[PDB]
Amino acid sequence: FRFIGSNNYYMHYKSNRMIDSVLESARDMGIKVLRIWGFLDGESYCRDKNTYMHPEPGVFGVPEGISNAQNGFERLDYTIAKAKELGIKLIIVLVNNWDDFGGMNQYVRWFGGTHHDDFYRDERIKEEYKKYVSFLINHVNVYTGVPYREEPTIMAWELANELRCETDKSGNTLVEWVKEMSSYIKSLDPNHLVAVGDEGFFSNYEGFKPYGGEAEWAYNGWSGVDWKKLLSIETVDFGTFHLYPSHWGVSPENYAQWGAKWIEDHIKIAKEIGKPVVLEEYGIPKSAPVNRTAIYRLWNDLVYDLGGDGAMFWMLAGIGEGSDRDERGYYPDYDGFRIVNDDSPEAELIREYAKLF
Repeated sequence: FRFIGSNNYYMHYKSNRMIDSVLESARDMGIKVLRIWGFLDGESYCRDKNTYMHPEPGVFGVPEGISNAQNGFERLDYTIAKAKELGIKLIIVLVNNWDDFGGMNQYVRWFGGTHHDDFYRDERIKEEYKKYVSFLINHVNVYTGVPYREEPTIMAWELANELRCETDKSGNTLVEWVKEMSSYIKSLDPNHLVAVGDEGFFSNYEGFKPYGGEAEWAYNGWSGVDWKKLLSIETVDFGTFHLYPSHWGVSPENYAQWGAKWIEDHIKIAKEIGKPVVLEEYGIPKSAPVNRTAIYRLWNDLVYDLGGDGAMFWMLAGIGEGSDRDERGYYPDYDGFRIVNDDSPEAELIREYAKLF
């Protein structure tokens, strides 16, 4: 099973019309897998979307006494039930490295810590994360009757979006946390694949250096991620990596070739370990002084020809509503990476590649 996929982060709090638009767009484009957020941590983040999943420790869903709110598990249930109908598989990510939708820092605030990376080390935090993941994995979808643990529309659980641990550049803190949490998830759910959800950084591997000497920090262990060690964990089934040369310090004239080397290096390493590998986010800013579609073509050709298992662009959006609606009625392109099901050369390329994978 090899695929073209995409990402969408608003499938757990937007309306039925907007969720149906994304999933129908995915089906129309041939996109087989969508990677979505399965978290909304913190009372202020929940209140901002009027949608609740984990507003305080041990509170899963809407707090007693709050009326007129959405329950993010109900919205995720709708998304799963619609994906099931439309034939789209989902990867569901269980916490954010970043502060959007609360993330690890929200857990650290609840438990009175003093650094983001306390999320990996404080046993009271680790316990709360497991309590949340167990609630979610066991949740019975109100539209299907099937608990997420048994739902084949979910392709994989992912531990943490773009996890980093800059305070331990040995990589050991993350190896230990990933071992613990991936084994924990396998103990709850022996049916589903588990992956980390990290960006794929290396930690000074002999013979692996960046194209052009740019973004050496992604190759030299600065973020505390040792991708090869994470992929060798028994309870991790496939490798994940992300690709954003414009964020990482690469020059525009080197975006294509830096990304090409990055893909080649990840596929070579995962093939030696013997596990599948997915490029599960990639993006070039719409305004880059290079041909974005031609870079995307290059990168998708490399994944396809080298035997990578999937390539998923960040990100797919559909129709918008209310304050998230642009000049064409779509959810806006806030970050410069949005693709929609239109006549753009990027949309045309994705449709073309979805026919090949």
